[PDB]
Amino acid sequence: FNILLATDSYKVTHYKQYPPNTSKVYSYFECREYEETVFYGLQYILNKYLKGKVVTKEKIQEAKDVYKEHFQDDVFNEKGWNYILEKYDGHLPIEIKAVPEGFVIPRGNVLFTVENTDPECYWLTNWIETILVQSWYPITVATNSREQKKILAKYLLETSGNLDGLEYKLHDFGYRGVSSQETAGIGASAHLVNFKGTDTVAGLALIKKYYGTKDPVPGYSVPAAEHSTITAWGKDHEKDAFEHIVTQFSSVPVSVVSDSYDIYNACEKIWGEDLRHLIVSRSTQAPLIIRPDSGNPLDTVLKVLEILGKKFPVTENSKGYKLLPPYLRVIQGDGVDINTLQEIVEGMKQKMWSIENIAFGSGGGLLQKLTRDLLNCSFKCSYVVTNGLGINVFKDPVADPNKRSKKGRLSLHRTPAGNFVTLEEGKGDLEEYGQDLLHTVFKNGKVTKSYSFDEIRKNAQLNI
Ligand SMILES: O=C1OCCC/C1=C\Nc1ccccc1
Repeated sequence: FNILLATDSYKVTHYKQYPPNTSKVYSYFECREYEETVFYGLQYILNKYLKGKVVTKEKIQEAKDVYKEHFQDDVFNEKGWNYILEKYDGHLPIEIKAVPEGFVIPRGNVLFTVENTDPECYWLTNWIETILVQSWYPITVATNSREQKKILAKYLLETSGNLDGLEYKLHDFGYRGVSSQETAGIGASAHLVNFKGTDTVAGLALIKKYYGTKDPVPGYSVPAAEHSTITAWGKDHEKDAFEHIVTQFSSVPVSVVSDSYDIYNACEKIWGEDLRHLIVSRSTQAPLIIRPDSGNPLDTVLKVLEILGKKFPVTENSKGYKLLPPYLRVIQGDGVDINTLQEIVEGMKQKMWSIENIAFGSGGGLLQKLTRDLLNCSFKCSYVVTNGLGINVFKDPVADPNKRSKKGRLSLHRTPAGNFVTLEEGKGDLEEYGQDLLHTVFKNGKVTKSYSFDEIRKNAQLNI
């Protein structure tokens, strides 16, 4: 990894563009006006890419050679980078102040600030914008996952009277559906801020290495079938496949994909009749989890529940909602995103089915179908020092008032009613509000403040 080659190309030319005599460039990150965001992921980026000796004579020579060919000209700031190498043993003369990780902040508030600590390195602040802006992804995954937890919490409480099993209601199936191995780990870890069920193993190592938990692992899974383990038995032997799998995992929960040929037939005739004797004998701690995987998500769920309700003893809970026996549950793991999740639980409630009957699996919808535009995650310069005088800087496009940026030195405060406010133009220096919620997390190549994954989880908790 070479930090000199980890920026947008045009940034290589920006040191020549700033006003002459600029000693300080101060920039901030916000999710511009999903009403609130989970702040998560910066700690991973600081440790992996920004801390320690990030500059070497070899890295400078390597970058010089690449940029000479890439621009077909000598534009690369070799003097500036050689200065950091000689003066600071290749450590970044940068200060990063950030809100604590797991903090739930309303939109349009400062989440972190970046500034150079040496006047010669005025250009460094925005050089590292590209690396830092990538924190949009764990922020958005964590925020979207938490919003789905809010929907599940609302309907589980309404249909059952409690939140039992809530942290296992949305399982991460997204490993194959993401753009890379690195994305898989970052995304899976952001989902684990809110839930405990994951199939994306990559998230486990990332948490252990960069955040840490008191528990041996942050996430869990159970044995489950896939189309290949069912279809390898042959079309006429689906019953033999099901019997073998539930017998191999007789004492643990087991999920079985039942839609290879005909989901309604598997529920009614295979599970509901032929293998019913292997289901009713199961423990409350080892249910069979029927998994539909195609068709209209809501229509399939309701039809599967009506079939199961007629083949198995259904009870009515204290809220008047239908509950399957404890050895039988359903997992819907196809076509699940925040919109369809809401349609399913609302459809179940209208048909008097408790949310305790169902769990969800989400792949692409959870980890890939998200962009930086969803929460409007943006990094902009708000303050510069030129000829020793500080000036408030901002953009305000005529055609888009929503793109107007904040001015001057920023701070985040608790209001008297306990909400959040971002103070602009260094107004935080007037002690009219409490202490600034931003802490120095990075300074001069060192990580100065860290959070464990348990602290993040506590900070990201729902109000309910
Ligand atoms: O069905 C299941 O029930 C619960 C345990 C995991 C599981 C399925 N996992 C999965 C992973 C990646 C793609 C598809 C499914």
